[PDB]
Amino acid sequence: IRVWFIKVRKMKAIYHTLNLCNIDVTQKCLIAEVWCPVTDLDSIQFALRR
Amino acid sequence: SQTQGIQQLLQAEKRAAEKVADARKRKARRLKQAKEEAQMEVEQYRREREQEFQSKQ
Repeated sequence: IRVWFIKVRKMKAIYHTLNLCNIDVTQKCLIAEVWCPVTDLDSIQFALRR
Repeated sequence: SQTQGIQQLLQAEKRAAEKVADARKRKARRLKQAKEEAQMEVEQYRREREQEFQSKQ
């Protein structure tokens, strides 16, 4: 039950994050206007590679 | 990036809309085109069977 909980709740958070987005009128991509630290950007793009 | 969204959007919109209209009118013309071609081919076959009937005579 506990791992079921952790999976379900992190899934909830993921979907909430998707809810905070911008759906284009036709384009299937989402355009964000967000923040980002500068010093760790290499690890951020590494996570994008992940 | 803001400029691009309207370029590609306009391209896709025009393409899809004119394709739908093109298919509609293509069927609309094919209606009578098939009708008249079939009529002419039938009449030719009629004369052919007249000639066959002359041979049978």
